Amino acid sequence: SASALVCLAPGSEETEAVTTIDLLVRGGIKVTTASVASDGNLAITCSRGVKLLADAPLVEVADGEYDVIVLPGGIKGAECFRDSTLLVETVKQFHRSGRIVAAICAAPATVLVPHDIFPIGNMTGFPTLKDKIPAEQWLDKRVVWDARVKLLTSQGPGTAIDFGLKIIDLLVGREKAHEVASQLVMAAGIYNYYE
Amino acid sequence: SASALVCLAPGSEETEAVTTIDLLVRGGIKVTTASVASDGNLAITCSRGVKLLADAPLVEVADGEYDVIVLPGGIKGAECFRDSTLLVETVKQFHRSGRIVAAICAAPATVLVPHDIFPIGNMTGFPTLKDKIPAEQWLDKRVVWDARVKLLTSQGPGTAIDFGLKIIDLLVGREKAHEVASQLVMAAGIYNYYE
Ligand SMILES: [Cl-]
Ligand SMILES: [Cl-]
Ligand SMILES: [Mg+2]
Ligand SMILES: [Mg+2]
Repeated sequence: SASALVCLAPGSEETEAVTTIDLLVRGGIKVTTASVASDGNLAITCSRGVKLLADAPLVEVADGEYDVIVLPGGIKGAECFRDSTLLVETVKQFHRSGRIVAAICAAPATVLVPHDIFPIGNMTGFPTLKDKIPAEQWLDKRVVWDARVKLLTSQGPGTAIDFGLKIIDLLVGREKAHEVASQLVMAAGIYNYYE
Repeated sequence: SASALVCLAPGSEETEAVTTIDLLVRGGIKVTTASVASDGNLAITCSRGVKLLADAPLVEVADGEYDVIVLPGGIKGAECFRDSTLLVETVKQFHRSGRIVAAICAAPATVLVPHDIFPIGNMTGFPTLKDKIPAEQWLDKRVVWDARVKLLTSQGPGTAIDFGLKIIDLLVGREKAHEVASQLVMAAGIYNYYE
């Protein structure tokens, strides 16, 4: 089965993280949540106060063979990711071993740009944090998939469905992405993978 | 000053619950989460495995001064709600005291219909459970607000933003609902409270 490592830190955006996890599970992807920047503590207080329990500390799962690493946004959670040497090295290792990096909202600008992980990749993120993404790299689009570098980015809490569906499409295929989309009662405007 | 009691059970739909909580907090609404687990456990495993911590057992907060009681869906979470005499009594008390009941996905058909809490009024819910709503009550709308009985219902994980925004409208007003919506990068098919 395909698998995903979803990272969580104090201040992660809970709608982004939880919507993504839920959709991936609906897609038949095995999801492990990892606590970042918590010295092993699994209880994570998210950006609006939602409290989640992660499965494991990052240091215990970072070398697993997951197909994708997912970085939720949330201002402070993304800062924790940026300032975690283990998180940054893990992202780099996923990329160099041919796997997918997926990041939403503040995570592209806060994590990927300062560490120069994808120096010429195309990416999006939260629109009013546009200035923090190099102008030549920026696209203002609900989801961006840069197939060349296997970088998936997305914009905000309201694009979390679009983000999760594209992960499903990439790891388990279009038909499964459509099946999941069909379970949700999605808003007009969001791509449902029927075509 | 407005406040919301968001109920949680084993098997609740985590995207519905968490998206709603996040939006209400963004709207300046005080949120308390209440576990309806039969043993009072607060560490809830949701329908796709997300582990969410409730603030309090329902018995400790049911008599509180909340403007709305929120029932997330999730097949098994809604069954837990239906089968909890305290939950059902609390919903009835919110309604009889002139407060709002808000329910999404399976919660209308599983909780509200069998207990006949709203014998008259329009409601929606998850479309595969349409035949579990009395035909004279059913509408196929992303959100249904029946002000005559102060009943707010909605359809599924993908309508959680619409649902949360309508709670904001009902507790705080259109201006705040538009403010919150404007934060989210939400899809064009979701009403944004701007005219
Ligand atoms: Cl760790
Ligand atoms: Cl690059
Ligand atoms: Mg550069
Ligand atoms: Mg009847």
